[PDB]
Amino acid sequence: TTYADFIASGRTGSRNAI
Amino acid sequence: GHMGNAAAAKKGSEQESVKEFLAKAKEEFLKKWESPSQNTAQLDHFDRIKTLGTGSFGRVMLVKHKETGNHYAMKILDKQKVVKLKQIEHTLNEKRILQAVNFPFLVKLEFSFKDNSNLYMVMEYVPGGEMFSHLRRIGRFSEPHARFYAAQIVLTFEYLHSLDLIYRDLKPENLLIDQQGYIQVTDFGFAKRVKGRTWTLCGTPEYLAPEIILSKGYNKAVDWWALGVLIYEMAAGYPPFFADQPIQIYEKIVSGKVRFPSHFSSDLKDLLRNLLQVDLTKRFGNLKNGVNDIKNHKWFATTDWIAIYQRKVEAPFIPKFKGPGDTDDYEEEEIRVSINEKCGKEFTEF
Ligand SMILES: *[C@@H]1OC[C@@H](O)[C@@H](O)[C@H]1O
Repeated sequence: TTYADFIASGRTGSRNAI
Repeated sequence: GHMGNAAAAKKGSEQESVKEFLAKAKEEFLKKWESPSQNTAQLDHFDRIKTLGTGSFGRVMLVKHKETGNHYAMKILDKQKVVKLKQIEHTLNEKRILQAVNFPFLVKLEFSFKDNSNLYMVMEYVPGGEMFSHLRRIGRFSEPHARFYAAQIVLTFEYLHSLDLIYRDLKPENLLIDQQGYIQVTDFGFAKRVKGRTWTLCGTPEYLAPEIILSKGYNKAVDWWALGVLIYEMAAGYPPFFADQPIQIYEKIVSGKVRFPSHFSSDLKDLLRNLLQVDLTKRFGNLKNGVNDIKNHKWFATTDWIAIYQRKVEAPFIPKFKGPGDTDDYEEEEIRVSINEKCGKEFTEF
């Protein structure tokens, strides 16, 4: 599912600017 | 037509009032922009309570004013580190913007000063922490809850853009929720006052507009794209474009395809397709009618823009109240002030 994909992405925590 | 005479006249009058407000706001901003405040407190006016974070050239400390007892979030920047990291212009610009703006949903710079070693920005302290943690905890916001926060961003961008300020770092991580449940925008480190196009590659991958990625020059419309991303993430619990690595995210952003949870309303999907629009000639916020295409969209039909501005709407969520002394944990380090002035010329304007 999309939600599972989001968890698997490793990008569920605070995101740094580039 | 869609509107009878009374509705049409009401909308006309509302839009003229926005114009008058923005004209006054610009005159106030420009006075402070052209003559910034400097040196409005000093370090020994404050007791240090707790280090709340650290960065490559600075940190944030919870402090208390010794006489009033008010708590603040004090950013301490090491001048030498700022120079070494080539962040002079950004540091000066962030403070100059903060001392010049005034809006109910923007974090306020209450004092600033410098000494031999450091620059200090003494900010309003919002103990309820940021939207990011609340969103990840709750999972997602219902559409009315998301709409209440979105409306505050729309008005904030209407204000900032009228001053030719592009914000360029919208994300839940930069949005605090105060004790009345209203938004406070923080971190103007990437904001820029420019009237036309600009080119810097800056922002956060999930929130970048396609024209930033594509190495086009770009304008204030990147903030309206980012609003689309924010609304989507608030309402879904995850953003519209994600992947393991930023390059894969960028592919999705430029592709022109977005998919929506089945629980999104038709009105929400329509608004988001018009904000997450790769074609700049079609993106809401970037057309002849400006911000009004957003404010007058069906998804905002229940929104009383003035009541939001006046903070009279009942918030959907009040963060748990703790006490400004209450407060992740960090190691405490001294505030060393050298007996010799460092980098004085570089920071004269601060
Ligand atoms: C992003 O940083 C990590 C965590 O503190 C989260 O709540 C965000 O502030």
